[PDB]
Amino acid sequence: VIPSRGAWLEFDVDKRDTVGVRIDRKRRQPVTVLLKALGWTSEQIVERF
DNA sequence: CGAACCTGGTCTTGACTCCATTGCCGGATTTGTATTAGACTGGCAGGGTTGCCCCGAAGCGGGCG
Repeated sequence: VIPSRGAWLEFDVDKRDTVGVRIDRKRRQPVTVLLKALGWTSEQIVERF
């Protein structure tokens, strides 16, 4: 998700199935980190995904 | 036949000129330092891009005392 004048973010898929959410080129932290960081609960994560 | 001469220099003496060369001296400018009393208290800031390779370091699975 490359913008004009901003920071980057990538949602890869590893050799395993853990979707890596490397933000501003600081690799780790699968998607639930960003989702519950956004305020999403495990119920809504189960519902949409 | 000798003799003046006339003129190359070779050199000196004496007066004159003229400009460096310090030397103060008075002032001009140049450069350095000190001091300003209301109150003020943790940066802006700019980008992330290749490919390939080597190798050294961090961290994690996996057994072991």
